Amino acid sequence: GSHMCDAFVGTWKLVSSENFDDYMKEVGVGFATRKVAGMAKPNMIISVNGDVITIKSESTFKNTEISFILGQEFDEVTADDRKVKSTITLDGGVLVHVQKWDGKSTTIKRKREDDKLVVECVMKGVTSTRVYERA
Ligand SMILES: O=S(=O)(Nc1cccc2nsnc12)c1cc(Cl)sc1Cl
Repeated sequence: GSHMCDAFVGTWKLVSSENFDDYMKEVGVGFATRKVAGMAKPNMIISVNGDVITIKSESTFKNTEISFILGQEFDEVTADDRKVKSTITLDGGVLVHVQKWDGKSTTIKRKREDDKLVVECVMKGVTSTRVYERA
């Protein structure tokens, strides 16, 4: 029957981005990767099988895939090749994804708003907003 993340499931295409270069700078991404990754128009493919959520992000730059159980820490290699420890939880209907590495932390929030999936990425004082629509 219906569950946790049903409204996230599907295939989503990036339609807008704001301040992603600044977010990537704050994270520590170098110039060439910022330029190529910032040009990308990834799709995001979200699926659920039991307790396991899978999020794939695919673009001309890279294809990434994470599978996880809410509240259970895992290893992630990010699109920019960081080796991070991640934990994803659901907080009042928002997927909250925290990445830890090198004594640093960033949080990515994914939420459904109208027909969009809105992604907010925060690294200290810098927020990037990325908006997806159904493919
Ligand atoms: O928007 S993303 O979800 N993923 C991607 C951004 C750009 C190019 C890509 N190719 S594959 N996945 C990609 C993203 C990557 C971070 Cl690093 S931070 C954060 Cl949000």
